[PDB]
Amino acid sequence: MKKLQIAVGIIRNENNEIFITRRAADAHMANKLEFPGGKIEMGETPEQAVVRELQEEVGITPQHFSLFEKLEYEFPDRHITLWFWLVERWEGEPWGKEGQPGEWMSLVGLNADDFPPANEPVIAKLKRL
Ligand SMILES: Nc1nc2c([nH]c(=O)n2[C@H]2C[C@H](O)[C@@H](COP(=O)(O)OP(=O)(O)OP(=O)(O)O)O2)c(=O)[nH]1
Ligand SMILES: OC[C@H]1O[C@@](CO)(O[C@H]2O[C@H](CO)[C@@H](O)[C@H](O)[C@H]2O)[C@@H](O)[C@@H]1O
Ligand SMILES: [Mn+2]
Ligand SMILES: [Mn+2]
Ligand SMILES: [Mn+2]
Repeated sequence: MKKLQIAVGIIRNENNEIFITRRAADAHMANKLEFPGGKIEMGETPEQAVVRELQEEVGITPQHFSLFEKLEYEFPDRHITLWFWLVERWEGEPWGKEGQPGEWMSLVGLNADDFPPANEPVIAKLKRL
Protein backbone atom coordinates (compact mmCIF):
# COMPACT_ATOMS: atom_id res chain seq x y z
CA MET A 1 0.00 0.00 0.00
CA LYS A 2 1.19 3.51 -0.89
CA LYS A 3 2.60 5.55 2.00
CA LEU A 4 2.70 9.34 1.78
CA GLN A 5 3.79 12.26 3.95
CA ILE A 6 1.51 15.29 3.45
CA ALA A 7 2.01 18.85 4.74
CA VAL A 8 -1.00 21.18 4.91
CA GLY A 9 -1.59 24.70 6.17
CA ILE A 10 -4.46 25.92 8.35
CA ILE A 11 -4.59 29.53 7.15
CA ARG A 12 -6.33 31.63 9.82
CA ASN A 13 -7.08 35.35 9.49
CA GLU A 14 -7.77 37.95 12.19
CA ASN A 15 -11.53 37.27 12.02
CA ASN A 16 -11.25 33.56 12.94
CA GLU A 17 -11.83 32.47 9.34
CA ILE A 18 -9.84 29.74 7.58
CA PHE A 19 -8.90 29.71 3.89
CA ILE A 20 -10.35 26.45 2.53
CA THR A 21 -10.15 24.97 -0.97
CA ARG A 22 -12.21 22.20 -2.58
CA ARG A 23 -10.57 19.16 -4.18
CA ALA A 24 -11.10 18.26 -7.82
CA ALA A 25 -13.71 15.69 -8.79
CA ASP A 26 -11.06 13.24 -10.07
CA ALA A 27 -8.68 13.52 -7.12
CA HIS A 28 -8.24 11.28 -4.14
CA MET A 29 -10.81 12.58 -1.62
CA ALA A 30 -12.65 14.08 -4.58
CA ASN A 31 -14.88 17.12 -3.99
CA LYS A 32 -13.86 17.36 -0.31
CA LEU A 33 -13.01 20.59 1.46
CA GLU A 34 -9.36 20.71 2.42
CA PHE A 35 -6.54 22.68 3.95
CA PRO A 36 -4.17 23.61 1.09
CA GLY A 37 -1.12 21.35 1.03
CA GLY A 38 0.45 18.34 -0.57
CA LYS A 39 3.15 15.72 -0.72
CA ILE A 40 6.48 16.22 1.05
CA GLU A 41 9.14 15.55 -1.57
CA MET A 42 12.44 13.76 -1.15
CA GLY A 43 15.09 16.16 0.11
CA GLU A 44 12.69 18.68 1.64
CA THR A 45 11.50 18.97 5.24
CA PRO A 46 7.87 19.16 6.40
CA GLU A 47 8.39 22.88 7.08
CA GLN A 48 9.75 23.47 3.58
CA ALA A 49 6.91 21.43 2.07
CA VAL A 50 4.11 23.47 3.63
CA VAL A 51 5.76 26.69 2.40
CA ARG A 52 6.18 25.35 -1.13
CA GLU A 53 2.70 23.82 -1.33
CA LEU A 54 0.98 27.00 -0.13
CA GLN A 55 3.03 29.05 -2.60
CA GLU A 56 1.96 26.70 -5.42
CA GLU A 57 -1.66 26.17 -4.47
CA VAL A 58 -2.80 29.53 -3.06
CA GLY A 59 0.03 32.02 -3.67
CA ILE A 60 1.11 32.82 -0.10
CA THR A 61 4.34 32.28 1.82
CA PRO A 62 3.58 31.14 5.39
CA GLN A 63 5.88 32.41 8.11
CA HIS A 64 6.26 31.94 11.86
CA PHE A 65 3.92 28.95 11.77
CA SER A 66 3.60 26.07 14.21
CA LEU A 67 2.79 22.36 14.11
CA PHE A 68 -0.84 22.11 15.18
CA GLU A 69 -1.23 18.34 14.82
CA LYS A 70 0.51 15.36 13.23
CA LEU A 71 -1.48 12.19 12.65
CA GLU A 72 -1.66 9.06 10.55
CA TYR A 73 -4.71 7.86 8.66
CA GLU A 74 -5.36 4.63 6.76
CA PHE A 75 -7.50 5.24 3.69
CA PRO A 76 -8.89 2.29 1.72
CA ASP A 77 -5.92 2.27 -0.69
CA ARG A 78 -3.20 4.42 0.88
CA HIS A 79 -1.61 5.31 4.20
CA ILE A 80 -0.88 8.97 4.83
CA THR A 81 0.84 10.94 7.58
CA LEU A 82 -0.59 14.47 7.78
CA TRP A 83 1.33 17.45 9.15
CA PHE A 84 -1.18 20.19 10.03
CA TRP A 85 0.60 23.55 10.32
CA LEU A 86 -1.20 26.52 11.88
CA VAL A 87 -0.48 29.55 9.68
CA GLU A 88 -1.44 32.89 11.24
CA ARG A 89 1.08 35.09 9.39
CA TRP A 90 1.92 35.06 5.70
CA GLU A 91 3.01 37.14 2.74
CA GLY A 92 0.41 37.49 0.01
CA GLU A 93 -3.33 37.10 -0.35
CA PRO A 94 -4.61 33.52 -0.79
CA TRP A 95 -6.53 32.70 -3.97
CA GLY A 96 -7.32 29.78 -6.25
CA LYS A 97 -3.90 29.91 -7.88
CA GLU A 98 -4.33 26.44 -9.45
CA GLY A 99 -7.86 27.17 -10.67
CA GLN A 100 -9.46 25.47 -7.64
CA PRO A 101 -12.32 26.90 -5.55
CA GLY A 102 -11.11 28.66 -2.44
CA GLU A 103 -12.82 30.84 0.12
CA TRP A 104 -12.73 32.03 3.71
CA MET A 105 -14.81 29.96 6.12
CA SER A 106 -15.64 30.78 9.72
CA LEU A 107 -13.93 28.35 12.08
CA VAL A 108 -17.13 27.88 14.10
CA GLY A 109 -19.02 26.90 10.96
CA LEU A 110 -16.66 24.17 9.72
CA ASN A 111 -18.34 20.78 9.30
CA ALA A 112 -15.87 17.90 9.59
CA ASP A 113 -18.14 15.81 7.34
CA ASP A 114 -17.16 18.12 4.45
CA PHE A 115 -13.44 17.24 4.86
CA PRO A 116 -11.51 13.98 4.53
CA PRO A 117 -12.12 11.85 7.62
CA ALA A 118 -8.46 12.18 8.59
CA ASN A 119 -9.19 15.81 9.49
CA GLU A 120 -11.85 15.07 12.15
CA PRO A 121 -9.68 15.50 15.29
CA VAL A 122 -7.99 18.60 13.84
CA ILE A 123 -11.27 20.36 13.08
CA ALA A 124 -12.50 19.57 16.59
CA LYS A 125 -9.27 20.85 18.15
CA LEU A 126 -9.43 24.03 16.05
CA LYS A 127 -12.92 24.83 17.34
CA ARG A 128 -11.52 24.48 20.88
CA LEU A 129 -9.09 27.41 20.37
N1 LIG B 1 -4.22 18.90 0.82
C1 LIG B 1 -4.90 18.21 1.76
N2 LIG B 1 -4.90 16.87 1.70
C2 LIG B 1 -5.56 16.15 2.64
C3 LIG B 1 -6.24 16.78 3.69
N3 LIG B 1 -6.80 15.84 4.50
C4 LIG B 1 -6.44 14.70 3.90
O1 LIG B 1 -6.78 13.54 4.35
N4 LIG B 1 -5.72 14.84 2.79
C5 LIG B 1 -5.17 13.77 1.93
C6 LIG B 1 -5.81 13.83 0.55
C7 LIG B 1 -4.68 13.29 -0.31
O2 LIG B 1 -4.66 11.86 -0.20
C8 LIG B 1 -3.44 13.84 0.37
C9 LIG B 1 -3.10 15.23 -0.13
O3 LIG B 1 -2.37 15.11 -1.33
P1 LIG B 1 -2.59 16.20 -2.49
O4 LIG B 1 -3.45 15.59 -3.57
O5 LIG B 1 -3.01 17.51 -1.88
O6 LIG B 1 -1.07 16.27 -2.97
P2 LIG B 1 -0.45 17.31 -4.02
O7 LIG B 1 -1.07 18.68 -3.86
O8 LIG B 1 0.98 17.11 -3.63
O9 LIG B 1 -0.82 16.57 -5.41
P3 LIG B 1 -0.91 17.19 -6.90
O10 LIG B 1 -1.65 18.50 -6.78
O11 LIG B 1 0.54 17.30 -7.33
O12 LIG B 1 -1.69 16.16 -7.67
O13 LIG B 1 -3.78 13.95 1.73
C10 LIG B 1 -6.21 18.25 3.73
O14 LIG B 1 -6.81 18.89 4.62
N5 LIG B 1 -5.53 18.88 2.75
O1 LIG C 1 8.27 23.77 14.68
C1 LIG C 1 7.45 24.92 14.77
C2 LIG C 1 7.75 25.57 16.12
O2 LIG C 1 9.08 26.06 16.13
C3 LIG C 1 9.07 27.46 16.38
C4 LIG C 1 10.28 27.85 17.24
O3 LIG C 1 10.31 27.07 18.42
O4 LIG C 1 9.03 28.15 15.15
C5 LIG C 1 10.10 27.86 14.27
O5 LIG C 1 9.70 27.00 13.22
C6 LIG C 1 8.67 27.48 12.36
C7 LIG C 1 8.46 26.46 11.25
O6 LIG C 1 9.63 26.38 10.45
C8 LIG C 1 9.05 28.83 11.75
O7 LIG C 1 7.97 29.35 10.99
C9 LIG C 1 9.42 29.80 12.87
O8 LIG C 1 9.83 31.04 12.35
C10 LIG C 1 10.55 29.20 13.70
O9 LIG C 1 10.88 30.06 14.76
C11 LIG C 1 7.75 27.74 17.10
O10 LIG C 1 7.30 29.06 16.90
C12 LIG C 1 6.81 26.73 16.46
O11 LIG C 1 5.83 26.34 17.40
MN1 LIG D 1 -0.23 20.71 -4.50
MN1 LIG E 1 -2.68 19.49 -2.69
MN1 LIG F 1 2.60 18.52 -4.70
